[PDB]
Amino acid sequence: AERPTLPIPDLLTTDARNRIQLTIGAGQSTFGGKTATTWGYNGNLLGPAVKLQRGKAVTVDIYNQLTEETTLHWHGLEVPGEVDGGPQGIIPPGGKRSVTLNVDQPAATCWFHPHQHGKTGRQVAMGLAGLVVIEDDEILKLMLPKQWGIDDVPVIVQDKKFSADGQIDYQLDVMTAAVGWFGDTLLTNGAIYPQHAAPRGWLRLRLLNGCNARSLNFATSDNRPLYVIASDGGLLPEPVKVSELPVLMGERFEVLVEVNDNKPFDLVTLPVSQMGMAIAPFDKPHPVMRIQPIAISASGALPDTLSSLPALPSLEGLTVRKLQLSMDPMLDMMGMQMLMEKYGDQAMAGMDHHMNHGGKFDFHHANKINGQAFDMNKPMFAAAKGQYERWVISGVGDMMLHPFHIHGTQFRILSENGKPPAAHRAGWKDTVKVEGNVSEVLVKFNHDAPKEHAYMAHCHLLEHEDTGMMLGFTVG
Ligand SMILES: [Cu+2]
Ligand SMILES: [Cu+2]
Ligand SMILES: [Cu+2]
Ligand SMILES: [Cu+2]
Repeated sequence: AERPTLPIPDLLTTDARNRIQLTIGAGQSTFGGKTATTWGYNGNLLGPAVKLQRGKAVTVDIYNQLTEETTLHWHGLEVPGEVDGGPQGIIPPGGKRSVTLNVDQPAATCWFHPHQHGKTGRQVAMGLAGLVVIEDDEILKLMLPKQWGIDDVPVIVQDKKFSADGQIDYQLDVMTAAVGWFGDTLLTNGAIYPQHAAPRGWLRLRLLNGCNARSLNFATSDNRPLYVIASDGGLLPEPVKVSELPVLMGERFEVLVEVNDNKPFDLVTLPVSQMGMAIAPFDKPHPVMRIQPIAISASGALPDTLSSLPALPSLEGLTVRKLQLSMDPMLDMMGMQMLMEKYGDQAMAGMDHHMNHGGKFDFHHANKINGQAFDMNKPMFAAAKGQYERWVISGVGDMMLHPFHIHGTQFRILSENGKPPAAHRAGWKDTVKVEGNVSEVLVKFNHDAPKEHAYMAHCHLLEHEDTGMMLGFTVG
């Protein structure tokens, strides 16, 4: 049979009352011909792309039609804590919450997802994620590929696994609390190995790693390069040519790739050096989508310059914050042992060369920052507003992968896991790799966040977050 076409999320803008309506609900999807219960925003799975303009406010009405509580966070958007949608931003089942977003950051591809306390991994795994397209006056002048669903397309890449009855097989247990929830099936905007018909010339892909725990590494099947034009928080100063593009959980990159007549190619993901993630079929390059060239000229450009990136400022005298990530050694050892017993040596491929003892020993609070599993009631510190700070995040002490995300900002990486950042990671980022080593970022918070609606800082390996690897902080 033919490949399904790549689903394209609807690009949503405000009504005359300046409102966007998002309904959160459950329905059915089909994978490999089997029905599964799934959750979506304005539909059964995944979500729309909300279009925002810098300097304009919009109001979002969010209707929770689930039978459990949820929250809605705008990952990558710089907004006050009151509308950030972290764990404190509860929307009761059957209820509605509205937020007004005053967009004040450069053009970028952001996304939105639940942030329910202790349950974010399950709610994302069940289907909830959407996109945010921010535009500003600067990016349209570049004449990039811009026809949504034709030469400008979002690519949300996620793994799942399913039980024999067809349902999503999600569990937060001792194994996944240590190494993450991952599966054997790869979805691309919700579809298994779709094709996308693209015109001849440049194709813009807005890539999102929407996996709970799996890192990805994009490349093309015939080794044509990818031209990175933007990261999490917006355009790079100029395109950066790469042959492969690692993408951590929750990160976005936009790339341009050439489309030539008569030569279809796949976007693929290459095996990564992360525990658990190279089990067949991920032990080999895995297709993500087929690009099918169409003999119609694409009008988009790849300009030599994209934007102006300001210099880093002097670092002397800035507040330095230490964030020590950690995992309880016993539950790290027990979850890694369960991974190895289940899959054997292949669970470490590509890597470098039972009774109840009480609540003190519960894996649900085994992962921590600065010695503390996430306490919704006690922000760990008060950060300055309108001030640059240097945050130092260490994963020394274990070897798991921790893509560390800070709400309320787009930062600059100074050191990524002990090395200067790669050029395409040197611009605006909301995520930094921490793995066995130390990262340092330069952050500034432009908006307030009070104790009652604090900003989160956390590992974006969702099962780590849900079992304590998160802190709250206030601003202002
Ligand atoms: Cu976020
Ligand atoms: Cu996030
Ligand atoms: Cu982590
Ligand atoms: Cu978050």
